[PDB]
Amino acid sequence: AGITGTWYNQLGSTFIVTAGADGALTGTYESAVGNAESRYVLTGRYDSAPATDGSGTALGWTVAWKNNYRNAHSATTWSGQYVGGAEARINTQWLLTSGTTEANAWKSTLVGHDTFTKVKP
Amino acid sequence: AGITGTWYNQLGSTFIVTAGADGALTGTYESAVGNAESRYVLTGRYDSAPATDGSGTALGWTVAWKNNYRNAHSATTWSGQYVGGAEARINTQWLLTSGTTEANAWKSTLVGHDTFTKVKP
Repeated sequence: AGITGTWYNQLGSTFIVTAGADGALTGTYESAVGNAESRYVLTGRYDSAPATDGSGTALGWTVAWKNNYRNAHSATTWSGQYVGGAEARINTQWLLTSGTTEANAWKSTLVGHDTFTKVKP
Repeated sequence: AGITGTWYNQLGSTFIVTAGADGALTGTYESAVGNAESRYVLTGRYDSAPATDGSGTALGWTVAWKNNYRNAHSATTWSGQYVGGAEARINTQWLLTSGTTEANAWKSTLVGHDTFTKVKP
């Protein structure tokens, strides 16, 4: 039990993460949607000493959508919390910002929400 | 890439970041006064091969609000783009998620926007 492991979101993406003792998140992300192919590097942070009152564990991570196969000139950040239990879950909201000209910057950012489970839905 | 260095927002915060050749963002996020109790690890990713058509450079990073002195049980992710030139800027939107119980999860996430400059206010 814990954050370290392989997770899947509701759209079939694969989030392979390690939670280090120092609060570091590392691993790879593979998206089933969008301008993306194969695995991408992710890095992020999580609360390594969460509250003991029943609250979830806050965390966030970033993927820049460049790898050896494609470059979408964009990056997604997921912000959320880990919730333990017999059906562990990470609930997130995300922002996907593209590199744009100034005239197009107003429409540079998509917003959404992803839920991750260790059992693929 | 023009990203490595010290950046300042509109509300008295500062971060020092190194943009690695591979796409890594690493550094420290802190307050204007710069005391140790206000400093936190920052980690993220950026597009290390941006477009050459005048578009910005997509990037994102996370700070979990725990250091050796305090812990807010929360984390912010900034998603945005770097725009170069004599008045360089990092223009972001952010999500700040707190660890909560399930009953309070509906109100776990704040949203906002931050612009960063290289010039100390």
